Amino acid sequence: VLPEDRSQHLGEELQGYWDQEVLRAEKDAREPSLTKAIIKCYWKSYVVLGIFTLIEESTRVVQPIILGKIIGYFENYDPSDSAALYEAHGYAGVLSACTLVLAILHHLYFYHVQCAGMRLRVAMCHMIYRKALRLSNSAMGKTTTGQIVNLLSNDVNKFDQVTIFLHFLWAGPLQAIVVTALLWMEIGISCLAGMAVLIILLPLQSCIGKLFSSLRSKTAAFTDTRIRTMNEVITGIRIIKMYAWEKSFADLITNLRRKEISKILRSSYLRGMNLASFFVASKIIVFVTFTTYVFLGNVITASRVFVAVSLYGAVRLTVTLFFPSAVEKVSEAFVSIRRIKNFLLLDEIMIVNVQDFTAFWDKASDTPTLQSLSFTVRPGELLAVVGPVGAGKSSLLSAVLGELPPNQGQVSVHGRIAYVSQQPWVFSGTVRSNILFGKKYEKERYEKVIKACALKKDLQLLEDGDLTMIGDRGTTLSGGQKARVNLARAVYQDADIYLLDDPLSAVDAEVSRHLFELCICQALHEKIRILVTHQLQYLKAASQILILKDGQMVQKGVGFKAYKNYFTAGAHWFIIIFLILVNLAAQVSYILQDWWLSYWANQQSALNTEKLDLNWYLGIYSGLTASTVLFGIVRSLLVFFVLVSSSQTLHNQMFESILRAPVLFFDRNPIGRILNRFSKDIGHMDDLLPLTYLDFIQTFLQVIGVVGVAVAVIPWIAIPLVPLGIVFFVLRRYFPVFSHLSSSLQGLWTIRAYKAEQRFQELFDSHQDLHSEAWFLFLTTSRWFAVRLDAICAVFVIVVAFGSLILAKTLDAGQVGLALSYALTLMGMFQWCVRQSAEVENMMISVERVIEYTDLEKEAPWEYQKRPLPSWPHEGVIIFDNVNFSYSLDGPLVLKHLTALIKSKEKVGIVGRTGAGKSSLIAALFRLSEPEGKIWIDKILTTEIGLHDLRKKMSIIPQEPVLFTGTMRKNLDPFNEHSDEELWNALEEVQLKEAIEDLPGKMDTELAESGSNFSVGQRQLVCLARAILRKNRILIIDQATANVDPRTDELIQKKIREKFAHCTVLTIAHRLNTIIDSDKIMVLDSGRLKEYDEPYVLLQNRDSLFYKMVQQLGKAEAAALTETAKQVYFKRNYP
Ligand SMILES: CCCCCCCCCCCCCCCCCCCC(=O)O[C@H](COC(=O)CCCCCCCCCCCCCC)COP(=O)(O)OCCN
Ligand SMILES: Nc1ncnc2c1ncn2[C@@H]1O[C@H](COP(=O)(O)OP(=O)(O)OP(=O)(O)O)[C@@H](O)[C@H]1O
Ligand SMILES: Nc1ncnc2c1ncn2[C@@H]1O[C@H](COP(=O)(O)OP(=O)(O)OP(=O)(O)O)[C@@H](O)[C@H]1O
Ligand SMILES: [Mg+2]
Ligand SMILES: [Mg+2]
Repeated sequence: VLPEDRSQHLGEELQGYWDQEVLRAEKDAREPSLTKAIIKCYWKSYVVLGIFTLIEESTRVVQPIILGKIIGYFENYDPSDSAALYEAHGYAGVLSACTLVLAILHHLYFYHVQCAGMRLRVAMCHMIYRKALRLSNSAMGKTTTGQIVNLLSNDVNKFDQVTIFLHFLWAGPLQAIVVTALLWMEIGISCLAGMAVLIILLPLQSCIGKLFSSLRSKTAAFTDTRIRTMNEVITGIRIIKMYAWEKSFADLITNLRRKEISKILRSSYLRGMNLASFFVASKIIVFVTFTTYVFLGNVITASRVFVAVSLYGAVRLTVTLFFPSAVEKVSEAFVSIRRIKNFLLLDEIMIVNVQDFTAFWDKASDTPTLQSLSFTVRPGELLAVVGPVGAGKSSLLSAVLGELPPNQGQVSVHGRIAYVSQQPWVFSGTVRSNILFGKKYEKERYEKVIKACALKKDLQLLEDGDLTMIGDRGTTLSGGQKARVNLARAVYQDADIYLLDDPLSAVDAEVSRHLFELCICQALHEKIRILVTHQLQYLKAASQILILKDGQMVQKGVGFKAYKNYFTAGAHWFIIIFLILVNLAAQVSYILQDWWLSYWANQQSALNTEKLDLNWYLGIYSGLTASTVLFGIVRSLLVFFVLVSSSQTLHNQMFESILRAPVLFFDRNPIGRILNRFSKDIGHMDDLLPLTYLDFIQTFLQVIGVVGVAVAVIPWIAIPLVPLGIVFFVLRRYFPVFSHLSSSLQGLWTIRAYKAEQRFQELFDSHQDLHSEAWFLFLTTSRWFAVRLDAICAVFVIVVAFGSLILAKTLDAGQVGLALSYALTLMGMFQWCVRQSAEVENMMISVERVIEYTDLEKEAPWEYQKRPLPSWPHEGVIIFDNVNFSYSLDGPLVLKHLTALIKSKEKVGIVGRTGAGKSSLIAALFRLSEPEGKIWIDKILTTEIGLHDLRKKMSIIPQEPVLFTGTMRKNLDPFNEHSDEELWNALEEVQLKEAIEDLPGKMDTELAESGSNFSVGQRQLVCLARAILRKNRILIIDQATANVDPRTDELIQKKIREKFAHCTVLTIAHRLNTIIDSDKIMVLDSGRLKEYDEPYVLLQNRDSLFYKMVQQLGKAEAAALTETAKQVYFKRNYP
């Protein structure tokens, strides 16, 4: 691609014009206008293209007048007049030349208009992503990932369209008055009856633009919420599967898709009426006129009638097709412009020192989120930030980071920030790539980071080392691995100010102090550090400590199978056969109406007072017209019905297939690869493909009509038609960005912290330039074929023109008028037919990409033919018998020979280093991959019942808390199976009631994207609230309180003891104080169960792993734990 067409030279041009308009609007006291910016940018390039229009359009309108001179040779033909035949060969010559001129002008126009659109689309995409990197937290509340995907996927694709047709808004009306002027000299006042139709149709067609834009806007809304819901399914699929919530999301998507389709059906009918107009309007017009002509007392004769029909034919495209499509495309596009505009207008964002600082995350809040803060920290000092869940600790880092601006007071910072976010940010690549983050590789400093971040061991267990591939969100890594990678990245950048948001809570006690001592103290020793932490064990190493409570400071110290499927998915084969019949019936009645004028002309020519019975000729002419109109309407609406019904059916199968795909599918496919189907491809199948099919079907049958008429009038045309057909056969025989966007929006504060924004912009522009080469290669190959197909068509028009004059002794004037009027329409229709063919064939790739996702590999059936009795589980015994587990068949085993019994009502702790396989045990139990060996739950094999039979009966609290966009009520109870008093009881028991009663909607409060209103500790408490509302014998807890402070933890621990007393409970926990009272503790290393015994019995073996683990916490910690273990063990031995 030339530099002038690159995504970063584009985009920067239009951003300049946008900024100028924004700057002028404030001087004008206006609101800015994006249309205006577009115009100012492009106009000089685009208005010139109208020259092509003007030349072509003028050349079309003279051809009928030349046709009148040759028809007027057959009419009153004298075979003596060799001089007249020589002149007639002259006029056929000029038609041959005009045909070639029109052919080159069509390609020159259509190429450039396409390019124009591509430019506009590419420039817009750049500006949208540039804006996304600048959005404030306020703006990120007013928009969502699904909207931005929608913007970049479907809204900007309107820009491809606009540029095509836009010159026809004046060429249409202009042609309509020119043809009328012309017609006046052929048929007199009678032509006025034709203008009487156009002065109706064209204003009606234009005035309908308000419908298109209102329908579009309405549609657009539902696409945003649908794509957003797909995004939170695809990123939430593990938690959705473990909860068995698939049916709730299916109902929600189905209703949004139903609302959305109701507007697509409306619009499609409008669209369909336009293409019916293209077919029938000309027939209406010539009927109206010639009825008037015969009522005023003229008689039908070949030269006047067929020049008039040909005149209409010369305008037909421009007026009847191109003009309405223009209004359509433009009124549709102004919505895209308004959508984009609104986006573009959204809000945009050595020492550390803070003074008098007060700030609000939302100005509607009654209370500040930080109040009267002052502190300062300087090189070599470590400041610990301590306090409850929701106290403001991450808010403090966001104040230093500049993401929460002061309402009063001030902040000043000098030096580069390194930000270690509370949720780890990990993106697709190798784990080496995630650590380097654009810095050069240098072995000595890199290996020092790998050991300092406690990461050397894990990388030696992996087969491909630090070059192992990682998924779009790190879903292939355990929690404490994605934490260590997130910290190792920060160390490698060698920044000046480190902002550490609870980096240690996802790792084991040994790895925790390894990171603190070797990374946070020793490696970063010379640097400013602010450490948000609950690990009170380390605070003695801090230079100063800040305690926050309640927001304030407390203290400081294409195959045919695809085509077959696409049509047959829409309707039963009877409707498809009927649809074929009305297509043929429309085109046959179309031809017979024009043959009837040819026949009427010949009868009038045969007469001598004698006159034709007008009741017969005008009667039959009326019938054939009404027949053509009737089938034209039915044919146009029925195609839209079948193909939208096909898109609706193929979507449902694709979505059902996705919900039954195994989690391995989502680990191996990028999120953007999936959203591309549901956003872009479904968009084309709904909006654009049905229209383009009907347009091709109409024009293709019209082309066949020309060849049929030409051969039927002049049989010897069949001789050259064989070579032309052979050449036609010879030619035919010879002839992701959304994952990057999603990653960028997740990492946005960290990307801004390191000032990586330019490098991220360059990646986006590089990706757009790749798609641009694919677009230019498609255009270049399509043009190469099109310019040769036109050479076949041009020869056909030439041999029918001259063949008429060679064979003239066999012809009659009405017959030549018929054959050549059709021939003159051929090439303009033939060109558009070939264009719409190429776009259909291109868009069928979208259909294949959708069909392949209808046929994904399936996770096992949700209900088998065998089902457990409703009493099951009735004891909650779980037996693991020689279990082995791997997340893929081609991959390593992560659990080996695992063999254990869990008794009824037993409480079991699960313990061991990061990456040991602890959460892998839950994935086996839930059959997220199918285990080897055997697992028995109350004497039923988990593998002999359906995936909802077991998953519904096991409560889970996952390692990652996921909340969904919606009400707080729906996040607790999506099925509406509980009363509000039960939800409030849950919210009291998880210490969260006051935090919800402060919200203005209370439980009807709408949560932001991914639950962003809440701190991470609060999102953990909501997952415990979900699990309290379910009622099951078996509960699984995975690190459910790791981000919850100790004084909140001891309360929810007490409630867990009280509420789940009758359950069998499995608890994975690094925070050993939460599990020291277990009945038995499993200790895992390297995927093996090494110890499984009573807590005190483990600790009295000084060579055990568990004795080492409690001892690593420190002497007072080990004393408290060993005492607690001894006490519970003695109490178990007293009875
Ligand atoms: C013998 C035939 C004689 C008549 C031929 C002309 C037909 C029009 C006659 C005027 C009376 C009929 C109604 C006119 C429109 C009324 C206002 C509603 C417009 C509307 O709903 O649709 C518009 C679509 O474009 C349009 O509707 C565009 C219509 C353009 C008409 C001709 C303009 C000539 C100049 C073109 C210059 C092009 C230069 C290109 C380089 C804009 O949609 P919206 O309102 O929803 O959008 C913003 C949403 N927020
Ligand atoms: N992006 C946000 N938008 C609006 N409110 C927020 C946002 N993030 C946090 N809050 C609110 O600000 C207050 C403090 O949240 P904050 O995240 O600072 O708590 P925290 O100290 O990080 O708790 P944790 O220990 O779980 O990290 C809470 O009331 C929380 O609901
Ligand atoms: N989706 C996955 N696909 C393939 N392998 C995975 C996947 N998730 C985790 N692993 C591998 O599984 C092993 C164990 O991961 P697991 O989550 O069971 O460790 P863990 O005990 O939960 O560590 P943590 O204390 O951080 O929770 C890891 O070493 C990792 O290599
Ligand atoms: Mg926090
Ligand atoms: Mg885990």
